Amino acid sequence: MDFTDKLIISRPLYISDNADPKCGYCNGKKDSSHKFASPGWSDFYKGDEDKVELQSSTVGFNSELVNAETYDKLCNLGFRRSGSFMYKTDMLRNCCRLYTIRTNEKYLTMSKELKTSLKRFKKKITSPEFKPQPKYVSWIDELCDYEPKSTSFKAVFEPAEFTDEKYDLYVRYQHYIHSDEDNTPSQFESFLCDTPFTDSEITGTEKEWEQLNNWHNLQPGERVTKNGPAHECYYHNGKLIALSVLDFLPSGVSSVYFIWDPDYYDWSLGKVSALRELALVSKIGRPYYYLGYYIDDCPKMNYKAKFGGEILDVCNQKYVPLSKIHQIIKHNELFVGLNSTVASPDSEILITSDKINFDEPFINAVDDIYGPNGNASQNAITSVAKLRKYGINYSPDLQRSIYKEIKDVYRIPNVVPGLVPLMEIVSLFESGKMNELNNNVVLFDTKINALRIVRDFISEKPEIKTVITDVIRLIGLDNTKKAIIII
Ligand SMILES: [Zn+2]
Repeated sequence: MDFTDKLIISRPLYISDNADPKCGYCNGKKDSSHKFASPGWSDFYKGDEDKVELQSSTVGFNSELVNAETYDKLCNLGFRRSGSFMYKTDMLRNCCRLYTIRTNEKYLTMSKELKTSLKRFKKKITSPEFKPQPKYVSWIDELCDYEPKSTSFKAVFEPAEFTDEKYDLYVRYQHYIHSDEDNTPSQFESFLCDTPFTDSEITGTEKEWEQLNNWHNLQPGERVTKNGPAHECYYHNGKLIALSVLDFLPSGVSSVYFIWDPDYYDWSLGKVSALRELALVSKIGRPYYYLGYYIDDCPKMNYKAKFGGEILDVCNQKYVPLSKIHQIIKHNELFVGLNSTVASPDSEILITSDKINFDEPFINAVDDIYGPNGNASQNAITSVAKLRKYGINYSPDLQRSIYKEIKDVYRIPNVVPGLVPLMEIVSLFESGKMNELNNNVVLFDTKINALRIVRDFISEKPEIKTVITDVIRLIGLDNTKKAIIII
């Protein structure tokens, strides 16, 4: 068994509680105009907005082992890792609308602000002896010329490993952004070190890191072999002044976190590091730079739009340029795309089985599907009843409203945007496609205390079949065929 090709995960969890105080983006505080997922839900509560208590809710699973290609797939399904825990919000029920965003130098429109940050950076690290090139095609070539020649500033990629020096910088940065507690060594280790990736992706080789540390001099068409997690340490005269935590993916680079020395506030290291990482993505010849989640009404997350790009529509599993939809998500709405030329949807969009083209006209179909008189809930309730014959232990969500009006952690709601709809899970069973799990999916069976390959899925116990089906809802059938699920 080739553990380098496996996604080893624990059973999924759905965790929900009051957004005041669980949500650190909004603290549970919204105007009525930003409170609900769609106009139809706003209308449902018109004049009664005060009776809803906003919840913050996530779904996900802990990973023991994941490779970079698989984490790339997870990012492009809307997940992010928090240490080893792969999670996403419930976009229908969450207080805040979180969208996965990605960009690149093509989408980037260098603003006066951003140009100033690089101009000041060049000055801080460059000697007057520095002799500029006669011309530069682009800011990237300029950066790649002067930065490696600096004698006072050096950046170094290395394995994503704990050191006391990195931890002390983290506590100083966190105190400064007002996390004066909840910063133990163990919390820093879990969050930014001790990753779930393969040994080769963590440690690499001396030559692989050397190659990555000369990325400034890569020529068009060359690549780097690095995949997996990394730390980029910034040194000013040998002192650690910033730390970027980055995941290298086949499709690009994901920013996990960035910390810097509060004494260096005048260096605008948040903007400079983002630009350096956009240059890096371009130089290593990969297509995307992933800044995590975008929230339109949160300043601490909507700054990511300064770097341009596109937003994931998790219901269609396709990205739409942010410029095309910003106007209709600026009141915290859920967007579900539907091309203007296609019939009104009597159902959640099919994810396992045509595909939306955002370059043709489209509307937001959110209320047709997920609104108070949308079809999703009734389709899901019927599907729960159909899944009983297969030994799937789901329960119908019979409440009129998706919102809490004035807890089993293994129970996922019937309807969650971007999870495989229950109606489609039914189709997988009826067509025989669930039997494709046989000889593929593996369990770490905690009662036996051993790995075993599933050989007859439909004969497994209901508790096991229900867990496997929820993993399929989260990551899809094909990805579950390479999973090891701990049960
Ligand atoms: Zn919130």
